[PDB]
Amino acid sequence: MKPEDVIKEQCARAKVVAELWHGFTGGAPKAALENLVVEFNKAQQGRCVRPVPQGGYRDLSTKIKAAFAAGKVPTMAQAFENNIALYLEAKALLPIESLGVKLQGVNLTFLNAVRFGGVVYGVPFNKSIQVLYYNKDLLKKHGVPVPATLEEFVAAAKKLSRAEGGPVYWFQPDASTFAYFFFNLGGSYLKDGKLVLNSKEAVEALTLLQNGVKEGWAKPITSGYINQNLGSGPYAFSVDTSAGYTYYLRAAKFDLGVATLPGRTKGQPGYGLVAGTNLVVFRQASKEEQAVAKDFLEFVLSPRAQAVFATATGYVPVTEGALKDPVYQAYAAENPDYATIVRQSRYAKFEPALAEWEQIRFDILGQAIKEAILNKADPKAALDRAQKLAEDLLS
Ligand SMILES: Nc1nc2c(ncn2[C@@H]2O[C@H](COP(=O)(O)O[C@H]3[C@@H](O)[C@H](n4ccc(=O)[nH]c4=O)O[C@@H]3CO)[C@H]3CC(O)(O)C[C@H]32)c(=O)[nH]1
Ligand SMILES: [Cl-]
Ligand SMILES: [Cl-]
Repeated sequence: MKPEDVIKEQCARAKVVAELWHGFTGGAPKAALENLVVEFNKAQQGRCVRPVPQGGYRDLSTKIKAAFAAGKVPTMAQAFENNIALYLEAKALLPIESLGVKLQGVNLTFLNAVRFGGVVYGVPFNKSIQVLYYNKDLLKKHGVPVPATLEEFVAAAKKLSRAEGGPVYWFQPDASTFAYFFFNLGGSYLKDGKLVLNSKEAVEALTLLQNGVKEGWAKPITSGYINQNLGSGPYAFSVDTSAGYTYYLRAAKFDLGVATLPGRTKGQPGYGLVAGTNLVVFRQASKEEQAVAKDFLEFVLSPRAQAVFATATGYVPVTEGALKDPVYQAYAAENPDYATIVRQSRYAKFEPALAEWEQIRFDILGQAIKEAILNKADPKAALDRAQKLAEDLLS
């Protein structure tokens, strides 16, 4: 009996069902969301949440776009910050605090990210940070310390690739990976409020990756997630979402390590890109459905719900009181990786929250990165094309 089976039956019996549209395709994130829901549904006399898998996150936002066209939104959905911006154009979203959800104790950063014109429109739910995954066996074999600096990391990847006869730094030629290099080379996406894709730090970041491929230390991963490609060739390092944790753990036929990101200097870890999603509540929802969402959101922000969800997945607990929860404490005591994810979460950058940012990051920025990495397009020429297509789109 799967938790989605148990939820179907809970909702079948319920007098009020609040649909939650999500983009977990499976693994620990889908399971942890459904187990959270099963528990919530059991505490409710005939009031239920129905999680509805919509595919991945981009399938989800396309489904929500169609639901606006059709004029039938769910009660709740996962949303990135740029998706929340796009939804506020449609005036589609309920202010969270007006629902009566108490947000004191939520990570102020995570709260900053969902705050539009001073009003909170989302609940931070499954917020991830990039971390450095590494092959502890391979570093130990060659006496290679975990790199604390970008310079050390490049050196370590060169040294290991030469030793193992293959590129040991594995990356997705995508916007998320580029963000790690761009941010830690001093890059910023907004220059006096203008979106800039082709800044000298963007060229530098894309040039570092393209050179890492040419020099034999970086391996572009073009089919599946990094964690789906493990076992094919020597692997030392990736920079990847904390949500990948359980997937790396299950796949890896080596002792997986997690470290904070290499930074400019030893004074501080690199910044990681914040990913994952916020829950939003749609205005179109009935008052009955809204009240279910209010109680579901208070439940999701409870220390225990956060502790269980975060330790199950490798998401970052969004509340102060989650770290004070004994279930969290007992996992952290046994597994140094949860502290390592939380500590990395102090060094956290966000992509722009422009309504068009989802199209830009995949169709424009993502494509330029692929052109440079996969087709050896000149990094500046690739990014200057991206900057023009973005400017066109935003005009
Ligand atoms: N649609 C849309 N997507 C966006 C936006 N900004 C960022 N992203 C995507 O957020 C994913 C990160 O969110 P996160 O919750 O940290 O991690 C995901 C999965 O990535 C990760 N995962 C899943 C399966 C697996 O085998 N391995 C694994 O690591 O687990 C989670 C749940 O599926 C990136 C990944 C991307 O999908 O390639 C593009 C990025 C946006 O604005 N819109
Ligand atoms: Cl699965
Ligand atoms: Cl992608």
